[PDB]
Amino acid sequence: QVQLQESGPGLVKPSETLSLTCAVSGGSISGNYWSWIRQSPGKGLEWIGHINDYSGRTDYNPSLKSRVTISTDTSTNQFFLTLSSVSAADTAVYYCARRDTDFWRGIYVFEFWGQGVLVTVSS
Amino acid sequence: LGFLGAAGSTMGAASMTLTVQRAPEAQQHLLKLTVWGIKQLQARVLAVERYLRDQQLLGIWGCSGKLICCTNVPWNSSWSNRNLSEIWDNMTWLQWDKEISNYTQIIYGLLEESQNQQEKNEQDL
Amino acid sequence: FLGAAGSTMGAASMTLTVQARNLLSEAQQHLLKLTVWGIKQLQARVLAVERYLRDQQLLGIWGCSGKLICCTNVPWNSSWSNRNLSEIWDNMTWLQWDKEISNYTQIIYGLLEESQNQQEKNE
Amino acid sequence: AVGIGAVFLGFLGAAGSTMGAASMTLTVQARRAPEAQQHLLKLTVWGIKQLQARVLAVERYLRDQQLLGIWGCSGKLICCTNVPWNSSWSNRNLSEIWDNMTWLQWDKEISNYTQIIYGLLEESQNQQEKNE
Amino acid sequence: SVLTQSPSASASLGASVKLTCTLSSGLRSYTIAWYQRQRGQAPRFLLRLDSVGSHTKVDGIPDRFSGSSSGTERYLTISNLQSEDEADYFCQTWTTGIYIFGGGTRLSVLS
Amino acid sequence: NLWVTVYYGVPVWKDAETTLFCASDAKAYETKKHNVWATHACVPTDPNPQEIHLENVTEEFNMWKNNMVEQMHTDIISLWDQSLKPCVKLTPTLQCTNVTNNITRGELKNCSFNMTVYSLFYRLDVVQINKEYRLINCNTSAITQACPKVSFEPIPIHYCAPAGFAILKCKDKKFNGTGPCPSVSTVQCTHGIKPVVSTQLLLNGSLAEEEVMIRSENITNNAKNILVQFNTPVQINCTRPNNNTRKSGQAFYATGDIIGDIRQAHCNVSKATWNETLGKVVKQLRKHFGNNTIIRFANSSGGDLEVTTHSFNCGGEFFYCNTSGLFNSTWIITLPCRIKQIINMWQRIGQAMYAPPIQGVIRCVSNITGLILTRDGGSTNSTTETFRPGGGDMRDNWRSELYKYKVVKIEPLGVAPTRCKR
Amino acid sequence: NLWVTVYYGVPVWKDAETTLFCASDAKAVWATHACVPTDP
Amino acid sequence: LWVTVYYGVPVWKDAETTLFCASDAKAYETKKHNVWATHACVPTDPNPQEIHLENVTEEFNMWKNNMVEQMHTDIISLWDQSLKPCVKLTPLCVTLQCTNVTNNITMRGELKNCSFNMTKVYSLFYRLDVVQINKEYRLINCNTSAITQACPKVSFEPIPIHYCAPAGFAILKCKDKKFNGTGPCPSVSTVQCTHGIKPVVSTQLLLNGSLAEEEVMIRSENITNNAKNILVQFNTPVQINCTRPNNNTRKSIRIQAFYATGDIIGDIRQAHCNVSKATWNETLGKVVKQLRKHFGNNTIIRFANSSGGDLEVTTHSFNCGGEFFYCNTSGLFNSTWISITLPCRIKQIINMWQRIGQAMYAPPIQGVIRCVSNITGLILTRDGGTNSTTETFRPGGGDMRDNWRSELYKYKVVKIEPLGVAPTRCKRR
Ligand SMILES: *[C@@H]1O[C@H](CO)[C@@H](O[C@@H]2O[C@H](CO)[C@@H](O[C@@H]3O[C@H](CO[C@H]4O[C@H](CO)[C@@H](O)[C@H](O)[C@@H]4O)[C@@H](O)[C@H](O[C@H]4O[C@H](CO)[C@@H](O)[C@H](O)[C@@H]4O)[C@@H]3O)[C@H](O)[C@H]2NC(C)=O)[C@H](O)[C@H]1NC(C)=O
Ligand SMILES: *[C@@H]1O[C@H](CO)[C@@H](O[C@@H]2O[C@H](CO)[C@@H](O[C@@H]3O[C@H](CO)[C@@H](O)[C@H](O[C@H]4O[C@H](CO)[C@@H](O)[C@H](O)[C@@H]4O)[C@@H]3O)[C@H](O)[C@H]2NC(C)=O)[C@H](O)[C@H]1NC(C)=O
Ligand SMILES: *[C@@H]1O[C@H](CO)[C@@H](O[C@@H]2O[C@H](CO)[C@@H](O[C@@H]3O[C@H](CO)[C@@H](O)[C@H](O[C@H]4O[C@H](CO)[C@@H](O)[C@H](O)[C@@H]4O)[C@@H]3O)[C@H](O)[C@H]2NC(C)=O)[C@H](O)[C@H]1NC(C)=O
Ligand SMILES: *[C@@H]1O[C@H](CO)[C@@H](O[C@@H]2O[C@H](CO)[C@@H](O[C@@H]3O[C@H](CO[C@H]4O[C@H](CO)[C@@H](O)[C@H](O)[C@@H]4O)[C@@H](O)[C@H](O)[C@@H]3O)[C@H](O)[C@H]2NC(C)=O)[C@H](O)[C@H]1NC(C)=O
Ligand SMILES: *[C@@H]1O[C@H](CO)[C@@H](O[C@@H]2O[C@H](CO)[C@@H](O[C@@H]3O[C@H](CO)[C@@H](O)[C@H](O)[C@@H]3O)[C@H](O)[C@H]2NC(C)=O)[C@H](O)[C@H]1NC(C)=O
Ligand SMILES: *[C@@H]1O[C@H](CO)[C@@H](O[C@@H]2O[C@H](CO)[C@@H](O)[C@H](O)[C@H]2NC(C)=O)[C@H](O)[C@H]1NC(C)=O
Ligand SMILES: *[C@@H]1O[C@H](CO)[C@@H](O[C@@H]2O[C@H](CO)[C@@H](O)[C@H](O)[C@H]2NC(C)=O)[C@H](O)[C@H]1NC(C)=O
Ligand SMILES: *[C@@H]1O[C@H](CO)[C@@H](O[C@@H]2O[C@H](CO)[C@@H](O)[C@H](O)[C@H]2NC(C)=O)[C@H](O)[C@H]1NC(C)=O
Ligand SMILES: *[C@@H]1O[C@H](CO)[C@@H](O[C@@H]2O[C@H](CO)[C@@H](O)[C@H](O)[C@H]2NC(C)=O)[C@H](O)[C@H]1NC(C)=O
Ligand SMILES: *[C@@H]1O[C@H](CO)[C@@H](O)[C@H](O)[C@H]1NC(C)=O
Ligand SMILES: *[C@@H]1O[C@H](CO)[C@@H](O)[C@H](O)[C@H]1NC(C)=O
Ligand SMILES: *[C@@H]1O[C@H](CO)[C@@H](O)[C@H](O)[C@H]1NC(C)=O
Ligand SMILES: *[C@@H]1O[C@H](CO)[C@@H](O)[C@H](O)[C@H]1NC(C)=O
Repeated sequence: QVQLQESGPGLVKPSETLSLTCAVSGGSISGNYWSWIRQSPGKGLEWIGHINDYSGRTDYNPSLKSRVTISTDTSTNQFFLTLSSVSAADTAVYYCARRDTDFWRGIYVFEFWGQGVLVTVSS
Repeated sequence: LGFLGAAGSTMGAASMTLTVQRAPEAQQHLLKLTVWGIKQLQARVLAVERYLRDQQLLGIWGCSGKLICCTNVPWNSSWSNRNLSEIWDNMTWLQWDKEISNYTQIIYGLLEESQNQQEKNEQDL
Repeated sequence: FLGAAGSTMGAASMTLTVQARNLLSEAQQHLLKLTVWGIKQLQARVLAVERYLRDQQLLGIWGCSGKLICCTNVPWNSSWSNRNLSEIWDNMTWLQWDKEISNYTQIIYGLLEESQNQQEKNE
Repeated sequence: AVGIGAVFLGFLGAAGSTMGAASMTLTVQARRAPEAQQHLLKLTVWGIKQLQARVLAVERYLRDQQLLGIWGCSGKLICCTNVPWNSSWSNRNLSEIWDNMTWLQWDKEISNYTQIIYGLLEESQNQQEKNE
Repeated sequence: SVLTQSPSASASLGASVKLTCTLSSGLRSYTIAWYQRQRGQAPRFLLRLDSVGSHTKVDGIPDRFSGSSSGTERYLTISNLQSEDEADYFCQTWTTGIYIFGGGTRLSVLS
Repeated sequence: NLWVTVYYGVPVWKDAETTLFCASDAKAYETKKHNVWATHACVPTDPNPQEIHLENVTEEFNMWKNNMVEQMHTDIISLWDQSLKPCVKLTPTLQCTNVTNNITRGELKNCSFNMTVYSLFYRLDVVQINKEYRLINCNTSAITQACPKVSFEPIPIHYCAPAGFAILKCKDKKFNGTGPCPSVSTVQCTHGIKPVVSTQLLLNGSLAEEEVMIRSENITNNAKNILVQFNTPVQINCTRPNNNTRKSGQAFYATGDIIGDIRQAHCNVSKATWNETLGKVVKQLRKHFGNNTIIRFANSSGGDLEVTTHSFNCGGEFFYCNTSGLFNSTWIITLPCRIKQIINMWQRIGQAMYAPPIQGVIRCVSNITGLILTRDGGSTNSTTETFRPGGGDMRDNWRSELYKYKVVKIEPLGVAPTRCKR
Repeated sequence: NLWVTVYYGVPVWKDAETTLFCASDAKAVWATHACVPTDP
Repeated sequence: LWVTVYYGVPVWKDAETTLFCASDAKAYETKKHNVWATHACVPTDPNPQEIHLENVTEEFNMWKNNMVEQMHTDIISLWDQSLKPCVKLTPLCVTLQCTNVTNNITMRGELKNCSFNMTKVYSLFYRLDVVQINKEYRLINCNTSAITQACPKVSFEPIPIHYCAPAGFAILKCKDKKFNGTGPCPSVSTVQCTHGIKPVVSTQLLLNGSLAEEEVMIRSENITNNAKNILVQFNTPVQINCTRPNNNTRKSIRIQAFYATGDIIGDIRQAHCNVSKATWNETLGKVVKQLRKHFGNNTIIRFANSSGGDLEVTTHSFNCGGEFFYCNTSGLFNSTWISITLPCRIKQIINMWQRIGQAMYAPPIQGVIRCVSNITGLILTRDGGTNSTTETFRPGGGDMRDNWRSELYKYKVVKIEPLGVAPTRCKRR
């Protein structure tokens, strides 16, 4: 059983980096893939990025490559998402999830999602 | 390094604590990582060498390994005689070493002589 | 290397020395590959040496100081799987013994340290 | 230049000396590059090499110390054992060996029997610890 | 390639509802997965679904959820709707290492 | 009354992870001169395996969730990117037309572009824009390219345990794939593990020694993949009947004029041997499922092209073989293949590794040892169970070779209640 | 009637001179080639 | 009595182990870039841990040594590694139409201007380098040899190289000035790193050699046996000044940028070396005095020039400024004893180390090439023998390990085993 619990600032002013920390309990010791996803209000959600828990190799959406950085912390079983230069349109509900390791006929799914944290960009 | 946390405490606390006691090649700024890895392995190898020399000293003082080793040369009066309670209860290890730093060579010499005499008169009978 | 790893307690106890001795065993980018390989190899050997030295230090805390077949003064409480001494010494392999003792190792280590310190201080 | 190899050369420090003199000497002896051009990376490679040389020295020293500890010696420089010296090994008396010959000639005369000496030492230590 | 699907749908309690997810022309034979997000609770993985309806299963979900496939359309069929079905269900796929998500069908039940 | 005594030669071990360091065989010195896939300056140490059989000991192996496969997958990706990195990135609209001489539908397109010229591309590496043709991932993924002087090819890469760790192995012939292994033995350095980098089939794999082996976490659950290992490998042979020049600051490489007839590599496989192997497979499957259930072998369900087809490396080129014919049966020789240049190899965004065109024919012989089978739904109770091939996550391909290994840390310190005091 | 005892492991330090090498951030202004990079 | 072990005891065991190179800090740091003789070797310590031993006599034997073979193998591998990155000359193997140049005559010029049709391009070669085919001419070894040319940037020059034994070993060094190199050595010091060794290729002569103190020394495994060579180490180095009086230009012909010799600026003359007559006579006097000491006063010492065999041993082969001269000593050793301008040529295709493998093509050197060198060691092959008549010492050599053995004559690699045991009157309680 894998449990994801996320936290971070709720209100963030425009034009800086937004840092969100997601801790995990009961995750596999290694070989895991932790993915950050966001859903803008009233619009279909989009994938942010994902980190390999062992290799340290990261990957991000092509349209958010520069502004997104994902780091891991094996010691505390956590991962940090840093969104540099957040705009007003980046307000969204953020989820930290784990993507599976089966690849069933050409899909990777996120079995375990986070509770979701709402980040709103305002003055 | 590593065991500096206990510093500044009482010798009782320090003694109790000491008794208890795949990276890929796609990482950005590779040269800094490899150079600081060189430095860290330098530190670790120097640590093991220092530990080996200290263990050789402990062995020549008749302690081999061990941490709290006991010996047979009496505590002379000139070596800053003080009441044991305030020696071992209030001050800290750094201050004690700064106080006894002038005498440590004589301490080591007397310790080695005492251990050699102990070996001689133990092998005698 | 492991030698008589699965053999009876007596043979392993008589053949400890094998495991004891076995435990202590340019062009720019090409140069960087060479130095990363060297880092990996040196880290491996240094960590092995440091683990061996830590085990030697643990032995030194007790009344062993490098001696293989040590002997202490801690009484054997019946709570740690009290059985016939000969039966324990001629039936179960080391692996099962350690698997069924791994729940009490810490208390044994603490008792050993306390007994050695008490013997040093009392005399 | 530094490390344990210097300790080994210090052991070599007096080879032709008297046996007793050699033992006493052993007891006594127990105690910003300029980097002009492309020298940083070569310095990194040389650092790798120097660390591996120092690690080789440390591992050889530790192997010797472990071999000494297998017998009843722990880590003492001079050590005393409890296995008898049969007259088959150099039946002539000990004054000549302990006063006249250097360690080299004794090693030349013992190298034929050093293995059985080591075996007897290890067996004697094992027996002494098992009996106790 | 966009996962076109109906923005909203609803049905009465105790009946069977059939949510739809239509793939693009370039994703004719692509297999998808269904995600359910109730109000506030974390999104829950439901089931994968391939070109011929061969769908996997996961623990902790009712057996009433079923999947079906018809060419470029994938249908999530729910039988015996309960009050807990108040949620948003969306279909997700993986063409390249980039995931593609649907718009989210806000599925509601009538009391 | 007994007394505690501590021993420091005990052979007890406990499972743990560790960064195993690669070590290719000696003969790689004759090949590594070409700066090939075959290792690098990253510890090409000469190995010498010395197996030591144990006795009366059973260890509980679990090839699933085994960290060593993740470690070696990371190592392979690192080696690949190390080989690719020094090469020149491409970073380039191309006007394309349908050109054919003796083909057959023509996938090849005569793309044209002006620089301060002409090339031939494939439909799988270009998309229509608005005729105007632009190669895929143009503005998103750094396409890059490979130096033609690398000539990547698989090599055995032994894994030698570090100084303090041991590598166990299951010498048992009929390895279940999980649970206790009564035939366990320590090994200093693993065998000639080869980077197959193949999809939906296993090329130059490891053969078994009894009936074709079936393995999976569940054979019951249809989510987890099913790994099949053969005994009588079936050969696959085909060429690249084509030749292309190399164009040229503007250090750009592409295709050139084609010499001879133009036709896709059909590739061949012996049919009787394939049928016999599939019969062995179904016989083994009936044991895990029942001696009466109907078994089927359809073709890949769909999705990315890397899972629909059978992708493999051959002589500096990559072939994507339609595998509908091979997996097509229902129980109670040729298969067309496409070729494309940009390779989203390990499903990673930003890497394409444009393969330079090959000159001449190759005719790589590759003989298959393993299958990756994913079941279908179980709605039809005991009626039928279809086994369409699939997968594509290379972790499975490498778990096909690391199922008989496990890294264990030696825990020499031990305690024992003897009869002796001090 | 007290007796000396050695306590290897005590956190005692002494001031002592040495030769600090360098640390920089710029690419090999100053000569900087004898200066190691700094990303620890 | 009983037995006691003594860890930390001076022990020696004659064992062979691989040694690692050590380049001097000033050898690479100062100016040398892209030269074979220096690579990623570990720089030596600022001052060696030279400790002088007393009352110790160790047996030395250079003719059974292992450092010479080790250093020869290291030089072979280093030379091959240096030659590997350069481009091969395989396409160059083709028929050539050659005519011999008559611009100037010194001793004919012997050069050949040859045209080759590399789709007519002219080049200049030497007579030894090219052989007529039956006028049509072809490279001496291009049919059955993987011919190769050296990289233009790299240069051939000796550079000091030290050998340091790894941890756990030592280098015993015989400091005795009067030491023929066999049997006991009265004064044995110990080192970690050896003195400067310069890898220099030469036959019948030792250039950049290490001068020997005291008098001239004569060394051999067996003076009596004819087959064994004889090393002669002078006490006073002899100057040699050798120069090729010609200047050439390099033409870059693509095959892979091949470099071909161009026409010579002005005059063309064969190369010449110069050695002072009086110093040569005095050194020969010392040498014959020592040889008579090893042979008796009544013995008659005679000399003669080379007896033939290949060309790299009859003459004196040596590289100067990147050009490989094969300079004759026909006249140096022509003198009968009782109780000079050297004319010479070049060969651009050379077979280093006497192997039938790859042969390296010497790149052209622009301008006049002149060099001064230290003739310090002679290699002599004793005449056959009939007895008690005379002795002849025509020069020989060619075996590069013999050249190495002169520099490494005073070292041995020893393994220290400080775990000796001894008997004494001591029993553990
Ligand atoms: C080492 O020292 C010896 C002397 O002890 C030299 O040997 C002499 O070498 C010269 C050449 O330098 C020889 O001269 C040659 O003689 C050949 C034979 O003809 C005559 O000489 C023999 C005796 O050797 C007589 O019996 C006979 O009647 C002749 O008088 C000729 O065939 C040679 O000609 C060829 O070479 C020359 C020069 O290149 C060409 O011009 C010719 O066209 C032709 O190709 C030549 O004339 C002399 O004979 C040698 N004598 C001895 C005793 O060997 C060695 O040269 C010297 N160096 C070496 C490396 O050994
Ligand atoms: C596995 O085996 C099955 C066996 O049926 C196989 O299914 C067949 O796939 C082919 C293509 O791979 C299908 O052929 C297509 O059929 C559609 C039906 O409408 C046609 O429209 C197609 O032509 C156009 O398709 C696009 C528009 O839809 C156009 O963009 C395109 O340019 C064409 O003009 C095409 O002919 C075939 O119909 C199915 N079979 C059935 C019964 O439907 C499947 O492909 C195999 N999988 C793999 C990976 O090989
Ligand atoms: C499974 O293993 C088999 C072998 O056990 C393997 O087949 C091998 O394939 C490689 C490449 O496809 C072959 O290597 C080439 O063979 C051709 C034909 O002989 C040669 O001309 C080639 O020489 C070229 O080598 C360089 C490659 O770039 C060039 O730069 C160079 O200029 C030469 O022109 C090259 O040797 C090999 O011969 C076969 N082996 C056999 C026995 O057929 C197969 O590919 C493997 N399957 C995989 C990896 O999926
Ligand atoms: C014994 O030591 C001698 C020390 O001088 C060696 O002489 C030298 O040999 C080296 C090659 O091993 C030469 O290096 C090349 O020489 C040519 C020509 O030399 C002239 O130009 C150089 C550079 O300006 C200059 O230093 C010389 O004085 C000459 O003016 C150059 O074109 C190359 O660039 C390169 O320097 C030394 O130059 C040469 N020095 C001289 C003049 O003696 C001698 O070779 C050694 N013995 C052997 C054969 O090992
Ligand atoms: C391999 O697949 C089997 C499929 O049966 C997994 O077994 C799982 O077992 C648990 C309890 O042992 C099941 O939970 C119970 O299921 C029944 C009906 O299936 C339900 O009525 C109960 O209320 C309860 O939920 C579970 O369903 C079942 N299947 C799963 C989890 O897919 C087994 O866990 C798999 N192997 C491993 C190693 O996990
Ligand atoms: C290994 O074999 C058996 C059945 O084929 C399974 O593992 C256990 O095996 C023991 C004895 O062989 C049985 O008593 C257990 O009941 C089995 N456990 C389970 C959960 O069935 C296991 O299915 C097989 N391994 C794999 C990977 O299929
Ligand atoms: C089937 O594939 C295996 C893959 O290893 C082939 O095995 C290799 O065969 C070559 C042929 O000489 C040997 O040099 C290798 O040593 C073999 N490797 C291993 C790991 O055994 C095999 O030859 C192929 N063909 C068959 C089995 O008929
Ligand atoms: C893979 O191969 C199968 C062959 O089984 C192809 O299926 C054929 O597709 C053509 C396309 O028009 C039809 O005309 C045939 O009737 C089909 N045959 C069968 C047996 O289904 C399939 O299209 C191929 N897919 C790819 C991507 O190449
Ligand atoms: C160098 O001179 C020494 C003198 O001791 C030679 O050593 C012995 O010489 C005598 C003759 O004087 C021989 O009978 C012995 O056999 C020699 N023993 C050794 C050490 O070999 C030594 O041989 C001479 N070496 C040479 C010939 O250079
Ligand atoms: C990249 O090209 C694709 C081609 O379809 C297009 O859809 C996309 O918008 C382009 N992106 C940019 C940033 O130009
Ligand atoms: C392949 O399978 C399809 C159905 O899955 C069938 O219609 C077709 O005939 C099969 N082809 C062959 C050659 O068996
Ligand atoms: C070489 O030159 C000489 C003149 O010294 C001439 O007689 C001879 O013919 C020339 N050789 C050739 C092959 O032309
Ligand atoms: C070579 O000979 C010259 C003669 O003047 C002498 O000065 C020099 O020291 C000798 N050796 C060297 C180092 O060149």
